[PDB]
Amino acid sequence: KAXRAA
Amino acid sequence: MPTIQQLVRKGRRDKISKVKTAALKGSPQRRGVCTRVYTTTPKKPNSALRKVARVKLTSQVEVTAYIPGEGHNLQEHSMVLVRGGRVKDLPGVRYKIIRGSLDTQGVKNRKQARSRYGAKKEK
Amino acid sequence: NYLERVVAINRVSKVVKGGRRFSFTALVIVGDGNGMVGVGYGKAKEVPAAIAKGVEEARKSFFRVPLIGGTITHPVQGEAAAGVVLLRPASPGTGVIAGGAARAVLECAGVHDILAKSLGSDNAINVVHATVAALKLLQRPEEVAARRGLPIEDVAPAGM
Amino acid sequence: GSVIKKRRKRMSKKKHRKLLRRTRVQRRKLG
Amino acid sequence: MARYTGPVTRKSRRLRTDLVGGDQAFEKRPYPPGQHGRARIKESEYLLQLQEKQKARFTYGVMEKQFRRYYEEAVRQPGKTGEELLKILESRLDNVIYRAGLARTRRMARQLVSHGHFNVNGVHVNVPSYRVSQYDIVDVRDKSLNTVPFQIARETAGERPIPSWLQVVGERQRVLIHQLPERAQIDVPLTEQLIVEYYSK
Amino acid sequence: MQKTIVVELEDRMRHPLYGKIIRTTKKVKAHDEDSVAGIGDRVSLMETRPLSATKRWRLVEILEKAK
Amino acid sequence: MTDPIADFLTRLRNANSAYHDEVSLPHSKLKANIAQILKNEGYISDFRTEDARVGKSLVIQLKYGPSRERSIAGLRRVSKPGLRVYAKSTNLPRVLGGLGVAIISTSSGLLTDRQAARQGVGGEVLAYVW
RNA sequence: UCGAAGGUGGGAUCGGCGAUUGGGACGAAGUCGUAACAAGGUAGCCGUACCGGAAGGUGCGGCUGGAUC
RNA sequence: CUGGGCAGUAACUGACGCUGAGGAGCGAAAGCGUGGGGAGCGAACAGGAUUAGAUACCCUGGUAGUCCACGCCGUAAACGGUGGGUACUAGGUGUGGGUUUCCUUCCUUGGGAUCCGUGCCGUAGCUAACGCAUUAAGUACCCCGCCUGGGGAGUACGGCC
RNA sequence: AGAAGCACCGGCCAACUACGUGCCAGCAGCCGCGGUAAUACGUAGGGUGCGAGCGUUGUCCGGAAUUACUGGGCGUAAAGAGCUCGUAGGUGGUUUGUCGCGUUGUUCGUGAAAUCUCACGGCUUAACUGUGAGCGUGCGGGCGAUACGGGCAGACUAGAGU
RNA sequence: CAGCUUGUUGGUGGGGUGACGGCCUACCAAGGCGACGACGGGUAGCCGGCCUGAGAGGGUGUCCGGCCACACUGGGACUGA
Repeated sequence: KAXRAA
Repeated sequence: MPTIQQLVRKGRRDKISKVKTAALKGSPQRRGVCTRVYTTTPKKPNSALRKVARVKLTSQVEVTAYIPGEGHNLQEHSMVLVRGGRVKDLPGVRYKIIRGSLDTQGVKNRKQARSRYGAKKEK
Repeated sequence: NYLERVVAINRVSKVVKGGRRFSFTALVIVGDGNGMVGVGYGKAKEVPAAIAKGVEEARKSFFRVPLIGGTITHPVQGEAAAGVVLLRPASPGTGVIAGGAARAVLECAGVHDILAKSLGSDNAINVVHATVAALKLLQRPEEVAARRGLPIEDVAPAGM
Repeated sequence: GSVIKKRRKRMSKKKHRKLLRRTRVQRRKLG
Repeated sequence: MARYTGPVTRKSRRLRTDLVGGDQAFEKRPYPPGQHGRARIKESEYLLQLQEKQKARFTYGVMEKQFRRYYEEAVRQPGKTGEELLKILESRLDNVIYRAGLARTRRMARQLVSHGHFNVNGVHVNVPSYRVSQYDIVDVRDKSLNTVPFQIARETAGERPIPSWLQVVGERQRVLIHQLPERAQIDVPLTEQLIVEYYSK
Repeated sequence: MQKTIVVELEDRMRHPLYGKIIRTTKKVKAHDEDSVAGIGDRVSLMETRPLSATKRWRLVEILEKAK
Repeated sequence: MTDPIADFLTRLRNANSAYHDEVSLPHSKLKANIAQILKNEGYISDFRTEDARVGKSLVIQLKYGPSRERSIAGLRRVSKPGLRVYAKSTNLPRVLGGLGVAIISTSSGLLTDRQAARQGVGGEVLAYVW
């Protein structure tokens, strides 16, 4: 996937 | 403003340029405890990992310092000598450490720019 | 025949439905070393063609400077439509100081004693135009004698 | 257009006012 | 704060002119300073003016830090600053000896002076940079006799025309300066104004 | 104030840089043993030894009396 | 309404810009004396001390004639009613060396820069003629 | 008499901690909408009041940095 | 009932002028208090339609409100996006008010002069350009006011209302 | 014989060819480079600059006319208070004569020395020191004029007002 | 930070002081400062001068030199020119 946004 | 009489009524003052550091009253360089080594990602148009650490200075303040050169010998300790500089790609980065000073060793196998990265003459 | 000085080239673009039309142009100036200085801009797809056109424009337009030896009469405020350049004789001078490409103009003029500085816009083109304006605002003592009688009586121990 | 200069302030005041209509009461009045 | 101490071809070709020469009139080579020097090069006022400053620097063999001191002095003085620079440089001891032709090279002239071969009015000086005024007579060191570069040097003195502002006795080589050292009026192989402007930016 | 008169000291000085001439207004204590002046009158004052809180000024001359 | 010198001079600036014939203005002491000085310099043409009805008047002739070229470059007033500027005899204006004649009011009266230098006396620097 | 240091007691002022809480900023591809730029599909805007989860919408009045004309 | 302004006259004073921080006052619509009124309209609201969805448009009906008496808040393109005053500089064309000349009836109530105000086009000049241009965004003085990268923010802490 | 190193090298900004490398590693003061052919990363070599100093960081000034007296702006670029009034303060027409406060000119004192400029001279030169002059922008006192400003006394009138 | 000020403001008298002096002090009067920034907060030894800058100005005031204050903290006094 993600961690940031996405 | 104009109107000399207005200038006497009210004096003048320039745009205050901010103090660019909290390095112990802006003293050139300071000793850091050197903790919390992370290798974080800069802004989108960079595609790289850059070595930093959240270290504590003599002011009792946690700051983000850049780790120049390839490699390192740090384990969230081994105090560092911190100096100025910027990156612009790493929001929060405001300081740098000197490789090859106080604890940390210099950068190995570097031949150019011996005066930096803790590098030395072949001796 | 004349000295050549060249201002930093720029690049323009006329956009079309199918993209761009890059074209080059660079302001060029020339001078005989005696103030008879020509200015031409030109423009073309070819760098040399625009250049030659500029040379031709310069040859089509020169101004004769009221120089004294190698310098000017009085200080002048080269206020153009855009640019602003103020400068003074610097009666000793013993050198030529001005900003970028103004100096080139001065070298085409053949002067040796100027203290000048550019203010306002740094867009070199209008900087030049301001310089030109200043020069056209210059005037000789004997031309002042046309404005007012009794010549000679001024403040100029040198002259020559 | 020049309208852009006005929109940021439009939105800013809007969130301010909205934030306070959400608390015109002891949620804010007590402080 | 010390002597260049190296090959001349690296700078004479870099500046695209034989600054001095020596035993050879010039290397009889082209105009590519080094490896890729044969390619054309784009110009700048900084490049150009810099090169001219280097021409004086190596022509006289003085380092920058001292040169700027002389520059300061020239600026302080009235008259054309470039001309003032050259005249100041002409008061240099090694310069008047070189112009007297008492050594194969300027480097040789400075070595001799630096080792005291040419004393002054009453002092065994060893300073290349000593300012030599009017009536500031060079005394040839007595110990320098029975050696080469004063007798053979005298015999070969014709290679450097004596500057018109001074008279060398030859018999005693009493470099006697009569007038001020107006080298600006004679044998100027480079520019001065570009240097004057250069140190202003 | 009983044997002392408040007087407006009028003066004038330029700003160090801008140079604009502006007037300066100070207050003084015209101590004197006999008040012989009203209000608005021009009076000549002179410096002497301190007497009370600074009390340097003294009443000397009455001139250009008020309407 | 104030600063008569500004109207005095700026009316000239309009006339110079437009190449009109002459400028008519209310008469006053300083206006007349200054006009005479400028005439002495030769920047202006002749001028008249007329007197219409309500008070006196002045008429200053525009100086030109070699060509459409006027003989008057322009001007600027430097002592403003609020910024009075006075100078000492040894730091006097050196505006357009010689050319930029400033009119100075000294203990003796109105005069030129050179005359002021010769007398060695300062005073108020009213305005510049270019 | 004066009067330190100290004590009692209450106030002022500055600062730090503070669960929790709101907002702000930033961050390759996050999730539901698609208001704005064309008349941007209901023309947009300023101020004002109400409503909705959001862009926002709505009403009185105002301007053109606005259709057609 | 009552304010203000303009032209002509030049009877009177004889610089008593201009600006104006801080301060005082007036200040659309919306909104708020108390009380009246309440046709129509019409936020909210409800329902129907539309839409994948539509707490929006569309339609129906419809509260507050709009209105009046007395009070508060004192905001907005409260905009000519142009502080006030003063003097000066190509013209022309239209218009409003008033005075006065030639044609003095050629009736025309024309043309012309003059003072204010108004809208247009336009010389110079200015302006980054757009544009302004005798109502200047030109020449030039005085006074006041305001900024000094965008955001964070005209918000927070504080204080006044 | 017995004593040369350091920094940099895409542009800005003198200062480059290749190797290795292959959005990774890693460099960077701003723009920024590296996604298998990097003149911007690591290395060699080449060159440039300075030179027993050379580079980095930090700090102040300038460069910045981006607080603008000299020397900037406010039609749309951020900026003209919503408008008016009016206090303090600012400012204030023609003019006689006056005071000479301001200003100007002169003169005395003052403004220490060292430091700074200039010119000489001395340490083998330089730095440095030394001599002398200048500078010491500036105050008071005294001395003349009175232009302009200002104050007082007063007048005219167009300003403004009635 | 806009209201600060009863030893404050002024006088008389007296003392005291090297000395004029609400310095002190008995009595009497009710003033005084302040938006041409009171009271208060923050920051700081000052200057000749150092550095910058074309200069106007800015920054700084470290050595040297002059001046002022302090001497573990606070307070008071003697001797004494």
